[PDB]
Amino acid sequence: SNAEERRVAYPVLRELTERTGETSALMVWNGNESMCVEQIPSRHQVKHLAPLGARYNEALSSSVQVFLASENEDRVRQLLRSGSITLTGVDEDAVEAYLLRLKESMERGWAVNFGETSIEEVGVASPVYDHRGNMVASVLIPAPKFRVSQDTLNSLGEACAAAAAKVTTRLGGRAP
Repeated sequence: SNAEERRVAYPVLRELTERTGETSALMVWNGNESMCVEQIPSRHQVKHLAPLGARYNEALSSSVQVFLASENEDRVRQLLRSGSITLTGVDEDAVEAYLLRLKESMERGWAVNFGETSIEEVGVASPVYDHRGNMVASVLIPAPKFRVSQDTLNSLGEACAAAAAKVTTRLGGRAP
């Protein structure tokens, strides 16, 4: 599964982890979950973040935000109100804020989870595209909150977006 993506991403994730000192992961979307299919561990991990096969269905999960940006709005609505993707106190305006948060991530180039699914974990993620412009994967940098400030976070995000752009380029892909 996801063979070319995995192959092209591996050297880029290895490079990303040597530059950030943090875990790098390639995520794929199955429609209601983000799944880790390839990862390089932090040179100093405490808790093992984004281990292979890990599945994420919290709305505020960076990886999950990136993929939901590729869905139709109404599909995002259905996933939240069904409980397939979990979010604290969903209502019209929480959903609307979340949808705007999705668009902002596309324009920033990365989504952000700043201790928002778990008080001791942070994350940034960026989309990977194929040659037809389909979003096919995303790159995730998870890290422990204690060592990552908002500033470090912004720097990880840029790194994440740069790495995702390298994978896209190497797939013959082009962004939106």
